[PDB]
Amino acid sequence: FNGLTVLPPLLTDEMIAQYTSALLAGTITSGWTFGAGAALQIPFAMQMAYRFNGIGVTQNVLYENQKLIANQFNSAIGKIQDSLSSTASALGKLQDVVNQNAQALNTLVKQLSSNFGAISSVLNDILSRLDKCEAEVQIDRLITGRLQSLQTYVTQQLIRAAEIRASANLAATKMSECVLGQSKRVDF
Amino acid sequence: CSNLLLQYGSFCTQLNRALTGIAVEQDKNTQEVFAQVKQIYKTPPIKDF
Amino acid sequence: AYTNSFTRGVYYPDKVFRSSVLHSTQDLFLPFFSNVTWFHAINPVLPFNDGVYFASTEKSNIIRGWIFGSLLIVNNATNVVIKVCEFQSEFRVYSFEYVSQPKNLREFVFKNIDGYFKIYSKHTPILPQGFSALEPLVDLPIITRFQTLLALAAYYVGYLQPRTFLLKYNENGTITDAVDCALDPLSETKCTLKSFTVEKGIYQTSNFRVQPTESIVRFPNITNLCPFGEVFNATRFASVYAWNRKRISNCVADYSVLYNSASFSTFKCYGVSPTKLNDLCFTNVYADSFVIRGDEVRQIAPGQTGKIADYNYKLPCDFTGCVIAWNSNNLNYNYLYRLFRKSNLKPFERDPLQSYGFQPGYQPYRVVVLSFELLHAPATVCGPKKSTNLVKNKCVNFNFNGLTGTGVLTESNKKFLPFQQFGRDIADTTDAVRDPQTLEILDITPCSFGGVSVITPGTNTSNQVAVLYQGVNCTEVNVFQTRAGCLIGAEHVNNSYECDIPIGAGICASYQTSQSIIAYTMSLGAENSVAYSNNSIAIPTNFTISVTTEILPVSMTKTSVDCTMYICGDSTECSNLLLQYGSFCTQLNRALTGIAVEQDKNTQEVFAQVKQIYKTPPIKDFGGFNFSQILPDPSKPSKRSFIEDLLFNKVTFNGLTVLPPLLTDEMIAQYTSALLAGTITSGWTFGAGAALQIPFAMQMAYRFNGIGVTQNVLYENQKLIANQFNSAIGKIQDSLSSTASALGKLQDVVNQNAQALNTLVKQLSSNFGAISSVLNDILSRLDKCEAEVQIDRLITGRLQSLQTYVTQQLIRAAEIRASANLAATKMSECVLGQSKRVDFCGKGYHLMSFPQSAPHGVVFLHVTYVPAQEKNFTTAPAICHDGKAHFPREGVFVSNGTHWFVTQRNFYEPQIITTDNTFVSGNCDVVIGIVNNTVYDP
Amino acid sequence: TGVLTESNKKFLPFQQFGRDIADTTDAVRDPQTLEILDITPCSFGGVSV
Amino acid sequence: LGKLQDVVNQNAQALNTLVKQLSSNFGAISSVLNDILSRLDKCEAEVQI
Ligand SMILES: C=CC1=C(C)/C(=C/c2[nH]c(/C=C3N=C(/C=C4\NC(=O)C(C)=C4C=C)C(C)=C\3CCC(=O)O)c(CCC(=O)O)c2C)NC1=O
Ligand SMILES: *[C@@H]1O[C@H](CO)[C@@H](O[C@@H]2O[C@H](CO)[C@@H](O)[C@H](O)[C@H]2NC(C)=O)[C@H](O)[C@H]1NC(C)=O
Ligand SMILES: *[C@@H]1O[C@H](CO)[C@@H](O[C@@H]2O[C@H](CO)[C@@H](O)[C@H](O)[C@H]2NC(C)=O)[C@H](O)[C@H]1NC(C)=O
Ligand SMILES: *[C@@H]1O[C@H](CO)[C@@H](O)[C@H](O)[C@H]1NC(C)=O
Ligand SMILES: *[C@@H]1O[C@H](CO)[C@@H](O)[C@H](O)[C@H]1NC(C)=O
Ligand SMILES: *[C@@H]1O[C@H](CO)[C@@H](O)[C@H](O)[C@H]1NC(C)=O
Ligand SMILES: *[C@@H]1O[C@H](CO)[C@@H](O)[C@H](O)[C@H]1NC(C)=O
Ligand SMILES: *[C@@H]1O[C@H](CO)[C@@H](O)[C@H](O)[C@H]1NC(C)=O
Ligand SMILES: *[C@@H]1O[C@H](CO)[C@@H](O)[C@H](O)[C@H]1NC(C)=O
Ligand SMILES: *[C@@H]1O[C@H](CO)[C@@H](O)[C@H](O)[C@H]1NC(C)=O
Ligand SMILES: *[C@@H]1O[C@H](CO)[C@@H](O)[C@H](O)[C@H]1NC(C)=O
Ligand SMILES: *[C@@H]1O[C@H](CO)[C@@H](O)[C@H](O)[C@H]1NC(C)=O
Ligand SMILES: *[C@@H]1O[C@H](CO)[C@@H](O)[C@H](O)[C@H]1NC(C)=O
Ligand SMILES: *[C@@H]1O[C@H](CO)[C@@H](O)[C@H](O)[C@H]1NC(C)=O
Repeated sequence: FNGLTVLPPLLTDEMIAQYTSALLAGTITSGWTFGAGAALQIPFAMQMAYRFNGIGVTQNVLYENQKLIANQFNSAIGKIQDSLSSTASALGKLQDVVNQNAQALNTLVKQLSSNFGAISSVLNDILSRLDKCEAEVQIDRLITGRLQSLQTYVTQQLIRAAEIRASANLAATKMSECVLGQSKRVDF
Repeated sequence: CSNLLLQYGSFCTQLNRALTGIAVEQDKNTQEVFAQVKQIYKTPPIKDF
Repeated sequence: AYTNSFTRGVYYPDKVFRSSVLHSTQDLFLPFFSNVTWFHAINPVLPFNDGVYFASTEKSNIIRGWIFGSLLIVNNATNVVIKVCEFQSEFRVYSFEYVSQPKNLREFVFKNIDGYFKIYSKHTPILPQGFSALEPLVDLPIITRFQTLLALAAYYVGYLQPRTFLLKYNENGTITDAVDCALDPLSETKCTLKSFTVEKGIYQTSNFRVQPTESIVRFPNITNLCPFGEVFNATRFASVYAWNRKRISNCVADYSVLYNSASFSTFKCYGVSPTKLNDLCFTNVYADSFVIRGDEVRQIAPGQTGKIADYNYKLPCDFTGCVIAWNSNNLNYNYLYRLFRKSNLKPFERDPLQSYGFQPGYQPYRVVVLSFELLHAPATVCGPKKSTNLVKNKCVNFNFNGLTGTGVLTESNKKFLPFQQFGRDIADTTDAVRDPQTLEILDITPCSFGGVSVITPGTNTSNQVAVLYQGVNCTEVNVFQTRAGCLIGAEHVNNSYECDIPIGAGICASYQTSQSIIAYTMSLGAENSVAYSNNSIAIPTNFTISVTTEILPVSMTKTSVDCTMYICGDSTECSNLLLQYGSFCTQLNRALTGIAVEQDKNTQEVFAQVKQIYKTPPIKDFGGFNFSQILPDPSKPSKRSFIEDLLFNKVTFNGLTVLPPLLTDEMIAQYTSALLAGTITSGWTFGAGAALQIPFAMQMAYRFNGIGVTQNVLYENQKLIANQFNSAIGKIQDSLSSTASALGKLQDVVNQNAQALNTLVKQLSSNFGAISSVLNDILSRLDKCEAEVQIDRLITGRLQSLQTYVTQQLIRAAEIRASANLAATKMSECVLGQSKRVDFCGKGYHLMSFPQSAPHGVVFLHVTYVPAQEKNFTTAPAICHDGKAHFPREGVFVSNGTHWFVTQRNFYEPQIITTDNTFVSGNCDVVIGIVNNTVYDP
Repeated sequence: TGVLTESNKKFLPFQQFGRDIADTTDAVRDPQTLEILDITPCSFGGVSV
Repeated sequence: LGKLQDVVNQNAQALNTLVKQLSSNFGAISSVLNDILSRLDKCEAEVQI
């Protein structure tokens, strides 16, 4: 409440979740076809055979190890829940993003408590203690430094937003290549 | 203090412009990542995969 | 009577010529569409509020009086007379004398500003709706009233008020249009954008604050007067060796009676002004009294050097207080004072001794100093101000014991321990307070504030607007509350469409049907349910060839800014002063030079991916594919393609220098022509070494084989594919010859660099606290030593503008470099080859791509394969023939109901299931879904 | 400082000087003879080796 | 190897510049803090510092 305003995101969390549900449904029911145009349905065990054929394993392997593969996948999915229901350290990349924006803001607000060489950090105190001509000097001293704090904050935010944009472009590329299709790129 | 701030020109039209650009870019980032699908597909009630 | 002022009463505000510019100025103007009083003469004694507009449509002109106040101006239709004296066919105006020289819509504007009576006028032949600027007239030297005399028709009178206007000057330099800024939200948007046209979108125009209703002065219930008589009228003052410190606390001090008293010679207040002293509350007061010589009265001040300052009484540098000295030559060898000390005294420290005499410069002076403590500890001593009754749940201007502030006071559940007087938060702001009169706790919440945004479609479509008050609850301002704030002027609709203008929190707005602005929740897309079954597949039977354009910035305008010019325009003195700041401006130049070099590197990386300059043959036989729209044509002077020209027409002296790019546009076009020729004539081979020629219809078959479609499809649908591609290429021209919005990614790059530069240049018009923004004016008005200060003030701020600009440019150049690296990767992977990466080289299965130069960018025409006509079939993972399972070698098994076929997966081409399109492994007892069918043996 | 040239700009006969986008004195009116002179800053530019 | 060498050089030039900025007055009487503290009293040295 100091001129700060946090705008809400255009896409609410429910609707991000709806997008992800749509992507999962398309991947499950149609494979990579829904990314190239109309969603063409296909049994899951078949697009899985396609995906094995795409890594150099012929498709009889899947049909002869169907139950084993399904059990392995189910166990892995179960292990993800155990990794995420006990340990909070896996989410750090996001948590830092929340923290960095907080620390940047708090600092900014705390810079309102600094004199910057003036008699006081409170503008109304200066205006109530001093005449116009003498208060002008101190208020200019405060402006020169509150403005500098804003410039510092905005430069930091621009750099951080560039980093976040790089990460978001990577995430979009992964969604396009890892979800909407399968990738031959190694360790991508 | 506003009258005194006017002596510094237009630092704070451009600061607002920068922050507004950042905010718009965030929505663009989310749009680019998640809105990669034309329609909203739904899984069938029966789950035989 | 009454009528409307249809955008009348606009005049040239100054004697400055401006042309082809939208200039914003704020002064006394007639508001647009205001109610202007009609009159019909038969006197009417009008007022002079701040300035009078005056329109008239007569020859008679019996408006023959201009009385003020005594100022009495008369304009008698032949000679102007002005008489300033105490005044009280016929001359019945009343019971310095200036004289000036001896069917129509006559317009006039009168105002009195700074002792200047300004008349502006426009005598135009025949309120008429329209626009007409008012040129000035005689400005007179010299008052709150007006008169028109009727010495024994239609005239309209407005009233100017302070308004901001956006005047539009044409090429001839005359005003053709204007915008009343504070009329409607749309005009505020026009002001913010500095334009007369607004595109569809949401624009942050201004900010909204809840103004305080009343001021609450709340001081404790104490009335005992402070004991100031007993330290001023005391009979004996202690000597300056041991200055007598008397504490004052817990009383009401009246400082005005001391200040207005004439007995005191000097009353010097440091850190406070004596007039404001009654408005303040101090935690503690110290009154230190002593007597000194008259010439040493200046030594009692912060930051002074002398025997008294260092050895007797030391004031701190940050001394908040007052010093009061009066000549007391009535009340002598009894004044001991230290003269020799082994060091300097600490501030407010009391301790070789000398005693100068006094025989009635050398005269005695009795002095006291009132050291105040404006801490945030509990206030004890205060002024005589009354304590108003408090109010709650309302934005007020509160003042608790000198703690001023603005906000709503509410009852608090916070439990204060009974020694705590106020509260704080993480921000170290006053979250709560304790009322001195009644010992209760009040929470302080700053009353509502927030930005206000204007939802508008393009002004081409309509002038309707909605207004979003961001993050407020507009019970505190049809009307519809949202999670992003609240929206007025737009109606809520339960339907859901695609987003047109984003509001936030899932809410979008659009101009739709009478037509109005509607608000709704965005619909994420058409609802579709995939008919998934564990034995059904959907095979395409046809396809489409789709050409989609991807626009990528590559570079931006190379620029270089000489600091010594921008900061110190051909000034030696300012250059010498700039040298004191070191080497800021060798490194700023280095940074900008690095950016400029990086731009050329970006273009080199993107376009110079080809060893040689390939040329297409004169004969164009590419299997029916028509590349005339993208290949260069020699008829044009610049060897550019048709699409390249369409793209090149859709994009639009202060130490600044714009360097030219190393690669001219013609040569970028030559690079792109070479890439197109190589792609057409040789395929992907020219990127891997020597260009190996191949018929186009064949490398196209290769590219189909690379997306999982066998090559007979192409040869059997050659003409259809060629026609589809040609039609798509034709549609690109229609998309680019009418709509300019497709090129936005480049246009912004051009705009951002422009706005950054203009701002920079405009920062040269700012004082930054100095007397003037013009360096030569300061150097011509002031001496060297005094001009040095102001010039340093200007440098500190012009240098800051440069640093801001260069930081912005570095960040933007990083973004542009990222985009250029992406464009180079696309050229390498989409053009020099075909990419298996999904949605990288366009949507669909990538076939190829075409580069086209664009201003500071590149355009990739991605030709992709999109399957078109799906058909349901029943399928099976395998087939049991003779107890052994057969799997498809390449493809999938399908059935039209009766027979079983094997077909490729991206195009329905059924074939008889034989032993060469299938392979056998295992027995038919482990595969789930295997079916029984015969497998033919060749 | 600059070069003074004859101007085709038409000043209305109350306008004493002119400006540009940069809010710099693009033109001027000569007090002695009532004529209009365009102001152009005389040539400057970096030198490279 | 230039792409690496520049990285070594850019970090060096940035640092040297920084250190050299300690030799500038910035309008003060001297660039050496102890000189100001030894030449001036507390209140007057406060301004220059
Ligand atoms: C009273 C003081 C007075 C004022 C302020 C005034 C303003 C004024 N009137 C003008 C035109 C003119 N002004 C008038 C007459 C009048 N216009 C009036 O405001 C009034 C009150 C009359 C008298 C009844 C006429 C007839 C013209 C010429 C219009 C034409 O071409 O027919 C002009 C343009 C002169 C030029 O450059 O050609 C000015 C500046 N004239 C005056 O006499
Ligand atoms: C595949 O689609 C194309 C069009 O996308 C079809 O070609 C059209 O055929 C009709 C007649 O059936 C003509 O009137 C159109 O002019 C054709 N269009 C083009 C662009 O040539 C084609 O017939 C479809 N193939 C199948 C097997 O249905
Ligand atoms: C490739 O397309 C262009 C148009 O995009 C064709 O040029 C047209 O040719 C016809 C004659 O067949 C003329 O009547 C038109 O005026 C031409 N239009 C333009 C814009 O030049 C060109 O003929 C096509 N190429 C082939 C080989 O058919
Ligand atoms: C005169 O102006 C006032 C203020 O806008 C308006 O309320 C009133 O209706 C107007 N009168 C007429 C006759 O239009
Ligand atoms: C005004 O501008 C137009 C532009 O077409 C020009 O022709 C004309 O000479 C100018 N002057 C006048 C008085 O119209
Ligand atoms: C006088 O002071 C007491 C002390 O708390 C307070 O309760 C009372 O309201 C005060 N009187 C007035 C008139 O303010
Ligand atoms: C001191 O006494 C004189 C006369 O007795 C009086 O006029 C003056 O107001 C007194 N000053 C103070 C501070 O009491
Ligand atoms: C807005 O005000 C209403 C009425 O005072 C209240 O019920 C609501 O909780 C407030 N906050 C909102 C709508 O977020
Ligand atoms: C929209 O839905 C809300 C749901 O509560 C309902 O109250 C309202 O009447 C609906 N409006 C229309 C126009 O259907
Ligand atoms: C396939 O069958 C489903 C349900 O039987 C139907 O919804 C879908 O439209 C069919 N596909 C085609 C191409 O007709
Ligand atoms: C399936 O295809 C075969 C061969 O083309 C044909 O003889 C048969 O009639 C078809 N059956 C159906 C139901 O389409
Ligand atoms: C799944 O396939 C098996 C055999 O292929 C079939 O018996 C079963 O009915 C199918 N699932 C459903 C839900 O029909
Ligand atoms: C397939 O053939 C085998 C052996 O001929 C038989 O045991 C089995 O029941 C058959 N299944 C179907 C679905 O016809
Ligand atoms: C005197 O003033 C007039 C007014 O314009 C001007 O024309 C003339 O040149 C001036 N005389 C001299 C000697 O400058």
